[PDB]
Order: sequence, then C-alpha cells, then structure tokens
Amino acid sequence: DVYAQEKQDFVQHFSQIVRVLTEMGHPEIGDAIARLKEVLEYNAIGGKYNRGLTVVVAFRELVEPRKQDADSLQRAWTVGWCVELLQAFFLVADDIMDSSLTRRGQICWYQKPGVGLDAINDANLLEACIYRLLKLYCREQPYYLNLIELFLQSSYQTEIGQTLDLLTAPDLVRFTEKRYKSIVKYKTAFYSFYLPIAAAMYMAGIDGEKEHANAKKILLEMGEFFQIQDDYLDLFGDPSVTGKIGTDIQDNKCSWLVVQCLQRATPEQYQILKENYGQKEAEKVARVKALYEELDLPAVFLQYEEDSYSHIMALIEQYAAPLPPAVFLGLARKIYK
Amino acid sequence: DVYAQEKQDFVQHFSQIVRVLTEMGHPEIGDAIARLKEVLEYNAIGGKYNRGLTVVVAFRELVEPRKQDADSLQRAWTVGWCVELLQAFFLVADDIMDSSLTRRGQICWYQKPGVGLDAINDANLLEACIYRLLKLYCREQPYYLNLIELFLQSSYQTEIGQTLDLLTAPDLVRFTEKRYKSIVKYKTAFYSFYLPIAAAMYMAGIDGEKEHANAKKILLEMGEFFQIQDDYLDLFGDPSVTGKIGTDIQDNKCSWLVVQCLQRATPEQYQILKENYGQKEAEKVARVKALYEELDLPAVFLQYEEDSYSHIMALIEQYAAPLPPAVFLGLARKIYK
Ligand SMILES: O=P(O)(O)C(Nc1ncnc2sc(-c3ccc(C4CC4)cc3)cc12)P(=O)(O)O
Ligand SMILES: O=P(O)(O)C(Nc1ncnc2sc(-c3ccc(C4CC4)cc3)cc12)P(=O)(O)O
Ligand SMILES: O=P(O)(O)C(Nc1ncnc2sc(-c3ccc(C4CC4)cc3)cc12)P(=O)(O)O
Ligand SMILES: O=P(O)(O)C(Nc1ncnc2sc(-c3ccc(C4CC4)cc3)cc12)P(=O)(O)O
Ligand SMILES: O=P(O)(O)C(Nc1ncnc2sc(-c3ccc(C4CC4)cc3)cc12)P(=O)(O)O
Ligand SMILES: O=P(O)(O)C(Nc1ncnc2sc(-c3ccc(C4CC4)cc3)cc12)P(=O)(O)O
Repeated sequence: DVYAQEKQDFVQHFSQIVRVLTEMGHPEIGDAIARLKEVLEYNAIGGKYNRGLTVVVAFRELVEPRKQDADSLQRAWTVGWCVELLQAFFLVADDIMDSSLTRRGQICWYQKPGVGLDAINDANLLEACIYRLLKLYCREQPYYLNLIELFLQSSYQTEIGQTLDLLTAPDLVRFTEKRYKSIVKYKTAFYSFYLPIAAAMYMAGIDGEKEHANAKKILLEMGEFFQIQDDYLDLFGDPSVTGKIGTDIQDNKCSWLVVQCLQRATPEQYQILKENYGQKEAEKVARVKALYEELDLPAVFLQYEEDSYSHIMALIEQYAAPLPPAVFLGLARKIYK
Repeated sequence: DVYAQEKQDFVQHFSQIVRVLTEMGHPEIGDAIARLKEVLEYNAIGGKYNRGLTVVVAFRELVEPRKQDADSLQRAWTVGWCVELLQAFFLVADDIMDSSLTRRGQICWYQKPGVGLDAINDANLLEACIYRLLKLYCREQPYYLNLIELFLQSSYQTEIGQTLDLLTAPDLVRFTEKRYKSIVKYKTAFYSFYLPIAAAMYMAGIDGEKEHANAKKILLEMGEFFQIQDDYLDLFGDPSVTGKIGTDIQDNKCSWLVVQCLQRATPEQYQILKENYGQKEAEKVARVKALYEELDLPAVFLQYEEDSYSHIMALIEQYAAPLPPAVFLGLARKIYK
C-alpha cells in the first residue's frame, strides 16, 4: 500500500513539526507556547491522516525521483501536516458548535476540564500554525505564495460550506439535492480532496489554471461520492467494520438518505418523517430507518455507486493528464470504506 | 484633524467592501453569502475605526502625492478595512469566550437570537475576508505577499497574547509586571499600533527590516502606554468623558493597577485584595478601589505618564527616520483619552 509505505516517516515528522513551533528566545510567552504544544498534541494526532498523507503520496508520484532530496521530502511532510492542522482547526471548532462530547475516541478538547470556550482561541492557533510552518519550510520556494493562497482559499470555502450547513439545519423543506450537493462541495470536498493534490501539484511546479481546474473537476466529484457513501454507511454500515456508530437521524443532518427519501415520499410518508427525524429514542430512529428501507434507498444507493464508478473512471480518463491516473486511483482506494 | 479629514471616504468605502465580498455567479451559496453580509454589517461597523484609519493617514503621509491615484487610495481604504475586519474577528470571538453581553453599544453578535456558537464560524469568515480583499485589490502589487505575511503574523501574535491572558486569568500570584507587559505586547500592541503603520509602510515601498524594526520599537512602546492608560481610566476615568464604565476589578483582569498594587502591598493588604477582587457587589469593588487610593496609585500613574512622555518623544526622535514624526505623533494624539 502506497500510503502504508509513506506513513511511519510522515507521523515521525510530527515530532519535528512540534519542536520547531515551540523551539524560547522570547522567554515570557513560554507558558503560552506550552499550551500550544498541548493543543497540537491532543488535536492533530489520532486520525487516519488520509489528507496529509495524500500530499506526500502525490508528491512522490508527481516529482521525478531525481528531485526528492531529503529537503523536498521534509517540505512534503510539513505541507501534509499543514493539511492535518487545517483539519484540526475545523474539528475543534465544529465540536464546540455542535456541542459534541467525543471525537477520534476521546473527549473533545473543549470538553476537557478547564478548556471550555478557550478552545476557540486554541482552534485559531492551529490555523495560525499552518502559515508559520509554510514560512519556516517553504518561504524560499517558488510555490510559496501558491500554497498560502490555496490554504486560505480552502479555509474560506470550508467556512462558507459550514455557513450553508448551519443555515440548512438550525425543517425538511430545506433538505434539497441542489443544497445537499452544495454543502458537500464547499464544506468537505474542496479541502479533503482538492487541497491535498493541489498542494502536491504546486510543489511539483504544476501551477497552471487548466491543470488545476482539471484535477479539481475529478476531485470534487470524488469528494461528493465519498460523502454520500459516508451518509449511507452511517445508517446501513456495520459499525464494527466502519468504526462509526451512526447518529445522523437523531442529530437531524442534511444527509443524502433524507434527501432521497424526501424526493420519493408520499404526503403521508413526509409526515412519518417529520414525526420521527431528530429524536433521542430508538423507537423513533427505527421508524425513520424502516421508512428508508420501505422506499428502497439501499437499491437507490447501489445504483448511485454503479453510475458513479463509470462517471469517475471516465473523468479520470479524460481529465487526469498530465497527472498519473494513480494519483486519483490511489486516493479512491484509500478512502473507500 | 487628519483622521476626521480621511474618515467620511473611509467609511463610505465599506459599502464597496461589502458589494465585492458578495457580488452570485455561483447561485446556491447565495444564502451563505447573505449571512456573510449580515455578519460584516453587524460586527465591522460602529467602532471609532482608529486602526483602519491609521492605515489611510499613514499612507497619505508616506507616499509622495504624485502616487495617490484614485486606485492607490481604494487600496489604502481596503487595507484599512482589512485591519477593521481583523479587529472584528478578534472581538466576536473574545465576546463568546468572556461570556460578554454587550459590545459597541449593542448586544454581542453571539448573544443575538439564533446566532449562538455559530458566531465561531462567523468570526472565522471575518478573518477569511481579509485575504479575499487583499487578493482582489492588491494581488498585482509588489507588496502583496508582505501584507499577507503581516496580517497572518499579526493574527498569530494576538492569539498567542490571548493564550497568555487566558492562562494568567483563569490567583494574584500570576499578576506580575513582566507578565502584564507581555500580554499587552502580544495581545493588543502588535495589531493595534504596529500592524496599521506597517501596512502603510509596505504599501509605500518601505519594506526594509531595519525600518520595520524601528517603527515597531516606537509603536509597541506606544501600545503599552495606551493600554496602561486604558487600565487606569477603567477605574479612575470619568465614564461620561471616556465612554467606558469600568468593570476590570469584578471581571478579575490582569490590570496595570492590580500589578502596581501587588508590588506595594503589605501582607495584610494582599489579603484585603485577595478578599475583594472579582466580586459582583459594589461594597467590595469600593474596598479594592479605596486600597488603590490608599497606596496612591494615581500619583504612581501620573509619574508613569510623565516618564512615558519623555521616553516616547525620545524614541520618535531617534527611531522615526526616515518616516515623518507626524505619523507617530498623529496616532498618539488620536488615541489619547
Ligand atoms: O473585553 P475587551 O474586548 O475590552 C478586552 N479584550 C481585548 N482587547 C483588545 N484586543 C484584544 S484581542 C483579543 C482576542 C480575543 C480572542 C481571540 C481569539 C480568536 C482567537 C484573539 C484575540 C481580545 C482583546 P479584555 O478586557 O478581555 O482584555
Ligand atoms: O464495497 P462493496 O464491494 O461491498 C459494495 N460496493 C459496490 N457494489 C456495487 N457497485 C459498486 S461501484 C463502487 C464504487 C467504488 C469506488 C468508487 C470511487 C471512484 C469513486 C466509485 C464506485 C462500489 C460498488 P457496497 O456494499 O458498498 O454496495
Ligand atoms: O462483492 P461483489 O463483487 O459481488 C459486489 N461488488 C461490486 N460489484 C460490481 N462492481 C464493483 S466495483 C467495486 C469496488 C469496490 C471498491 C473500490 C475501491 C478502489 C476504490 C472500487 C470498486 C465493488 C463492486 P457487491 O454485491 O458487494 O455490491
Ligand atoms: O460531526 P462531524 O465532524 O462528523 C461533521 N462535520 C464536518 N465534517 C467534515 N468536514 C468538516 S469541516 C467543518 C467545519 C466546522 C467548523 C468550522 C468553523 C471554523 C469556522 C469550519 C468547518 C465541519 C466538518 P457534520 O456531521 O457536522 O457534517
Ligand atoms: O490628560 P490630562 O492633560 O488631563 C493628564 N495628562 C497628563 N498629565 C501629566 N503628565 C502627562 S504626560 C502625558 C502623555 C501623553 C501622551 C503620551 C503619548 C506618547 C504616548 C505620553 C504621555 C499625559 C499627561 P491626566 O489627567 O491623564 O493625568
Ligand atoms: O492640564 P495641565 O496641563 O495642568 C496637566 N497636564 C499636563 N501636564 C504636563 N505635561 C503634560 S503633557 C500632556 C499631554 C496630553 C495629551 C497629549 C496627546 C498628544 C497625545 C499629549 C500630552 C498633558 C500634560 P494635568 O495636571 O492635567 O496632569
């Protein structure tokens, strides 16, 4: 596995990431820097690192091996960790706003004794660390500004996505397909799928607008597919297999499932849905599920997967050049659950 | 007044700022953009605009009038508003973290019905808008990257400052002068005093490290002075004159007053302080005040002002060149209350 190959080195680099972000020529910010260390250690560690690793895998596939000096790699690892820091920023903040209890098999940072709403500042520090790292490791590089702009834009797009999600889910009237597709695109797909390849692209000197537009077209369609899958597996997944015990229905999400359900429902079924969506009790969660089954949404999903395979293989056929197909295909394999 | 002269045009530009940040080639983010308009309108408007205006005043004092085309000015106004957007980001967030009720004579944004902790995202959008504006108005300019780095660094320094404030005020043991001075420097002085002049400097082609270090030396010392004044006036100000009804003691702040009080107190006075600092009731707030009076902290302040005048005039004498002294002196006059 091309990701398993890169992994150990990527994770070991985290140690260096931290050292450099904390190491006291100015003594009396010491205490704040110590808090910064704790924030990084708790929140940047424990994921699958798919997004950060994608930077490293893509880098290796896109830069001729004659230009993979010890130093270029340090940079690749660093930029990968920059993506992981972006993720951490979003998730610390998202947990506060959703009033979540747990994340990545542990108490959400803001819920830890004596953190609370101070986590808002902590989240912002994580974001800040992106640009500090980019400066320290890539200031002299020709792609420096490209990377700054890409990260800032990725942040902007994600935040806009979050705004749309927040407005959409404060009433099922609002849960349309055009709306669902739009949330997924801004809120997850840009920073999860486009950003990591795009970074690698810029680090490899592939900076053209067309090349970027082409990679983007593939990657946003991949990101939509993987989010829709995520929505399906939330309910009909086997949690021992996926790792997620679904709570989308209780949590009242604009999920792909509900959108499809809404499109198909008779007026009376709308009512059963209006009646049971977003409740604690299993009794009710089971009536929503049983409705999705009644409307045969798994078959609808299966069909969506089949269609979606053809479309995405075709997209890569057409739009991958002059990147290696394996960049796209390697990422698909890694994310698919 | 050089600020009153620039003001009407600066504030009128806000309209343009908004238009450009909202104007629907992508239709289905419409609703999110509408929310963005509301966030800007509520949170970026109603201050004195000292920091944003400083960019515009400094620009005019630093660029020869032959290079003050309609376009250079648009840019100056825009960059000024970028400082105002940074301020707004910090304050929306700070209000959430402090659990404040009011700001700028109105309900804090997060306290408005149906905003709540969604304000966290809103705060981040305000930050994002800085870099969108910088791109739209200054991408082709030679100082573009300088401005990106300055804003990102200003954010980093402020956040670090906030971390230090949060750690320092979660116990009077912690309220030392080295610590107080350090909070003020990172949390307020860099972005309130250095950032706006520095931006103008870069827009004028003054990009040298020495020149920046020199401006910085003056401006951080100015920022310390104005924060210490702010602390004094919180208690001994006349609120009808200043506009602030002080609540530093109740709110348990690391204020200059308490630091000085701590340095002077006998063991028994420490106890009266330990006993009354951070309470609701006036009875107790009056015993803290009466102690500061007992220890004659106003005289200590007066002396601090006198010393501080000589020092800062001397700093400008020595370090202002090749900037016009009036940049520094104009800002002092404007902020002094
Ligand atoms: O209550 P305030 O606003 O008068 C005052 N707060 C501030 N005054 C001046 N500048 C700043 S910058 C600042 C801050 C707050 C939150 C953040 C979070 C985004 C990370 C960053 C900076 C708070 C603050 P304080 O009495 O808590 O010291
Ligand atoms: O994962 P499987 O083999 O158990 C099964 N998967 C599929 N079954 C039938 N047709 C298809 S097409 C498909 C697929 C996989 C990857 C992609 C990636 C390019 C995005 C697109 C479609 C998975 C799949 P399901 O239990 O998720 O329904
Ligand atoms: O297990 P199978 O083959 O009988 C069948 N699976 C499939 N049938 C038809 N086409 C496909 S494509 C497919 C697949 C799964 C994972 C991937 C990962 C590289 C992304 C790609 C394609 C599974 C599958 P299903 O009855 O479990 O849905
Ligand atoms: O609960 P989760 O984390 O599984 C999920 N949230 C997310 N999943 C994937 N990507 C993202 S990016 C995102 C977000 C949250 C807060 C912000 C605030 C800083 C502005 C920005 C982005 C939330 C999120 P959802 O079930 O609320 O959709
Ligand atoms: O403002 P005033 O005239 O009523 C009086 N101000 C002063 N009185 C005596 N000495 C001084 S030195 C001083 C000053 C003003 C501006 C500065 C700016 C360069 C930072 C530094 C020191 C104000 C002042 P106070 O009521 O604040 O004590
Ligand atoms: O009103 P005053 O002159 O009798 C006396 N004020 C001063 N005495 C001696 N030196 C100075 S310098 C000073 C001042 C006030 C505002 C400024 C603003 C430009 C920043 C500068 C200097 C007021 C002052 P105070 O008894 O009110 O403290």
